[PDB]
Amino acid sequence: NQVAVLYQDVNCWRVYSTGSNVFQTRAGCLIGAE
Amino acid sequence: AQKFNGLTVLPPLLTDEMIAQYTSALLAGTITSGWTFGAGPALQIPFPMQ
Ligand SMILES: *[C@@H]1O[C@H](CO)[C@@H](O)[C@H](O)[C@H]1NC(C)=O
Repeated sequence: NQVAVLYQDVNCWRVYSTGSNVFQTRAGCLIGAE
Repeated sequence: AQKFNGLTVLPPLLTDEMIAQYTSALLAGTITSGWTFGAGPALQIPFPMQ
C-alpha cells in the first residue's frame, strides 16, 4: 500500500508538505523513492 | 515561451544519447559478424570474404 507522487513542473520549492527523500529529475520532482 | 495557457509538452522516454547507442550497436554487428547475429549467436568472418 505504499505509493509515490510526481510533480510535473516545479523546482523542488513551491511544494507544501514534503519530508525527506526528495529528488529532482528532468521531467519534474519526485518524493517517495531513493 | 511563457507557456501561454494550460498547455504542456512532456519529454520523450528515450533521450537522444541513448538512441545513438542503439544505432552504433547495429553497425558493429554487421561489420564484424555479417548477418549471422540476426538469428542466434554471432560468428566472426573476414570482411572481404563476406
Ligand atoms: C531552481 O532553484 C535553484 C536553487 O534555488 C536555482 O539555482 C535554479 O536556477 C532554479 N531553476 C532550475 C531550472 O533549476
